[PDB]
Parts: sequence; structure tokens; C-alpha cells
Amino acid sequence: NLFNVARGNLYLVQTATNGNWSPMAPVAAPPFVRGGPNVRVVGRFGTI
Amino acid sequence: LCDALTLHIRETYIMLLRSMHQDPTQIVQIVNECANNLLNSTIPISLRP
Amino acid sequence: AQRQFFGLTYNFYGQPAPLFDLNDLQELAGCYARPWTSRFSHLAISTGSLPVWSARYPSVASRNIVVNTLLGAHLNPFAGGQITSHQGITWRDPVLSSLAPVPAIQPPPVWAVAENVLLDSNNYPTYVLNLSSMWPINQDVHIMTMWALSDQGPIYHLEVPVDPMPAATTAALMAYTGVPIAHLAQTAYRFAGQLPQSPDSTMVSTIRWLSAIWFGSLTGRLNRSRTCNGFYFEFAKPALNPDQAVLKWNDGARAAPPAAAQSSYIRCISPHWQHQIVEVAGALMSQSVTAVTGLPALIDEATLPAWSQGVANLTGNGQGVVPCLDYNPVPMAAARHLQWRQDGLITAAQEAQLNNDYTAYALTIERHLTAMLVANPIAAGRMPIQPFNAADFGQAGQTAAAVALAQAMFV
Amino acid sequence: LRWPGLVDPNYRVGTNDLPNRITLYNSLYRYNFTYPTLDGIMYVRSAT
Repeated sequence: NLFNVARGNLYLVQTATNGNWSPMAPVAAPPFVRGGPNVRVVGRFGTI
Repeated sequence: LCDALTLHIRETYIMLLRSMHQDPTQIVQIVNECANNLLNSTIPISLRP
Repeated sequence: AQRQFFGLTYNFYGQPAPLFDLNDLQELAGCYARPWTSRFSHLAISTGSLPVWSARYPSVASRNIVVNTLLGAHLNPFAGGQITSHQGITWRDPVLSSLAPVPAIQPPPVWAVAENVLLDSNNYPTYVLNLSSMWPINQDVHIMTMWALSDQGPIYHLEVPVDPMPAATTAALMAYTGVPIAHLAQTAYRFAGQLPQSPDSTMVSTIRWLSAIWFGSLTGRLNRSRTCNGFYFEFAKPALNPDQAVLKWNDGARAAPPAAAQSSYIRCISPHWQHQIVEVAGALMSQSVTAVTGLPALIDEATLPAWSQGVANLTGNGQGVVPCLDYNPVPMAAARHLQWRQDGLITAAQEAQLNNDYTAYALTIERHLTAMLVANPIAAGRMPIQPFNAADFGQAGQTAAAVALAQAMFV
Repeated sequence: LRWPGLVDPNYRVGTNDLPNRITLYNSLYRYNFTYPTLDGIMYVRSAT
């Protein structure tokens, strides 16, 4: 971080709050980790 | 009216064509394999009578 | 043409109301909530080989299995005369098109939930007095009947005359050459479901000749070296998409018309038909024929489910019935490969090879359905899977007799 | 004889005579083919 280089991953969820939103230091467990119940990955190509 | 001979020749050519018809849907796999997965595609095709 | 279809509503499997909720009405592909002319709608545009199935619909026969209970739940006519309404849902008018919410000012009577209601068809006088408009409904109800009279795979019907293919049939069939069985089912169904045809129409005797010509290929009897009349179905590697069939035309050594008629109903006991687009296509492709031409005879009560026992004019038990030879995908294809080796199409090494490559494929079919039934039980509400139980999947009934039927159907 | 189709009541749609006598009024089968012309999207594999 002291060099502008966050680790971990990046979540994209539409949380529309009003309180102290905190992108960096996230309170609580991250919603849906990899390999969680019904959490499919994207096949290499990513085709739709 | 259509002379059986001519009607029969065409009824043969219609077959010549159908014979070499290619299931449009399988075309995605042909490209997928012929390219070794390096290239993967998708080709919507409205199936009709 | 024809107007007198005797139907039968889907079984409840011991559940309260019909296995489907409100959301199923506004999810059907094609024409809004119109269940008629649906089935092969989600397959109208092919993108690839991969079978079309989402989250709610965990399989191929899932789209149809749902439109069945949804269909019967709104079939008071033909079985009562009224129009009724189930959970605030009814048809627009007498023609019976899409299903809209119960109209105000003059709402229909609430439908009395009942299991297996016999459809008489003539009970609804408006049908015959408006046949050219509500014709698809005849083909569809017939489908639901063939699906309802079985707890394990749709019971269609093969035939084949004593004499060779007509002169008008051979000329009509030479147009569906490079067309997979998956597509032949779509063109067959979409045909008999849009305009009142005749029982002796050219496109009817050819599509029937195309169905029984497909069974021989599925059994292996009608391979590359043994055509019925120049038509067969070449099968690709089972590990490389076995769904591909295609009606190839050749000039080899044809078979020969049988000594007698081989009219016989067929079924697929193994719950594999659910995820196999090839099995569902073969079933619905034959049903298109028994639609324009009602059941050639009655169905055998020999086995079948505990609810199809002695139906009005569908399943009998006397002498006017036709035996139903049910099979199993795995042993059927295992015997289908065995036919290819007998005549010398494949080496004796590719005999036990294609068996392992297919049994592994059919395993994927089993591993999938078992994982879906557990995810979507039955007491939850809907029935996209149909409770088959895991005690089966490999208890092959008289599949060995279905194979002996193909050998007799093409001597 | 030239017109077994048009005249004779025992005609059979599709029946010829061919090897022996060219019939005139037959029963052809007018087709209406469409020629689908594929043009799809094409995704690469993605580094890894």
C-alpha cells in the first residue's frame, strides 16, 4: 500500500449505502469467496 | 406439368445439395477444433424448416 | 382433417397442487405466456453443440417437463367444458391463446385441483367449431398425453408398412439430408403444430418413415452399410458429441420390407432421456405423427406407472393393444456399437473402446441429474427434474427386446 | 399415357415411368430454401 499497490482481489457489487463506505479497509467477511456455494468461475475464453 | 425426366433430374440435384449440406450449428466446433482452441467462437443460427 | 384427441393430465407424484408456480407463466420462450407452439422455442437459434439449460431448467427435457404440468393445470376444457382458473390465471378467450390474469367484472370459476383428469376433447364444442385456429393445441395436448402415460421417458410409436417407401415419400425425404436428429424433431413438431393436416398427407407418412428410420440407426441396424431405402444416420464419436445424427443418403445394400407390420410403442426407462437432446428429439419427432393421426391402437398396460392403469381411450389391456418395448440408453448404444462391429464398420478393438467412451458420457448424464434432483427436490413446488430416484439409472428392462424389434423391422 | 398424373384416377404422387416413357403432367416438389450465412463473435484464449 505505501507504494500504491493493494493486494487481495476486487469485488464488484452494487452496494448503495449511506454510511461510512470504506473501499480499502473492508469491515466484515467479503461476500462470496471463490469456490463458495453457487459461485461459478468464468471459463478461460469468457465467451457469452 | 413437368416432364418426369426433368423432374427426376432436379429431384436428383436437390439431393446433391442436401447431400453436401452442413449442420450450421456444428460450425462452431469445426472452427473451435480446426484452430486448436486458441480461437473460440459462437455463431447464432436460426434453425428453420 | 382430424379432431378427436383423447388426453390425460400429468401426475402429481403425491404433491398437493400441480408442480409449477406463478413465475413459469411469464418465463416461457417465444410467445409470452402462450404454452402452445412452445417446446422447441428455446432452441430456435443454435449457437453451438452445448445443450441449452439454465439454473431453473437444469436439463434438456426440463423446458417440456414444466410446460406439461403448467399445461394440465389449465385444461378444464375437453374435460369439463368450462374455462376455470388456477391461482388467478386463465386463457384470454375461447380460442385459448396466452394466459393472462383473471379478468375482472366477469371472472371464471376456480379450477378444482385434481390428479390425472381424462380429456375427451369433444366435451369442448368450441374446439371443432374453430379448428383451423386452435389446431396447435391438439398437437401439444397429445404430447402431454404421451409424457403423462409414463413415469420414465415419453412413449412414442414406431410402425413401418409391409411394402417399400411410397414414390412421393422418397422424393420428399430427399430434403432433410444434412439435418441432425435434434433439428428433425424441431422441423417435425413445428410442422404438425400450425395448420390442420390430413392423416394421409405426404409430409405425414414421410416424417413417420423418418422416425422409424431413425430407430434402426439408434439400434445400429440401419448403419452406413444397411439403409432402409437409402437413408440412415451416421453417428460420431461418443466422446466427441454423440448427439449428432444427420440423415445421410447412400447407395449401399438396402434391407427389405418385413413380412408384417411392426407397430410398436417405445420408451426410455432410464432417466437419462432428461438431459439427452437426442432422446428427447427422437421421442417428440415420433409424437408429431401420432398427433395428426391418433393412436394406431391402445398402449399395453404390461408395465407403465401406477396411474396410467386402464385409461379411457389411451391405455388398454385387451387384444386391441400394442406392446410397449422400453429400452435404456447405455445398453442400447452398447448394443448399437455391437452391430457396427458385426458387419465390419469398426474394428474389434473399437468395440470395447466406444463402450468405455460412451458409458463415461452417460455417466456425466447420471452425475448431472442426481445432483439436480437433490438441489431441486419436489415438495419445494416445481418439478423440472421429475423424481426418478437413484435406485435406477441402470436396471435396463426389455431393451434386448427393442433391439430384436429393429432386426425384425428391417429384415 | 403421356399424362397418367393429370388424367388417370389411380395416379400416385411421385410415381414416374422414367426408364420407359417421359410423363408430362407430374407432381414436382417446389422448395423454399434459405441460405444462412454465419458471422459470429470470436474470443481468444486469454494469457492464463
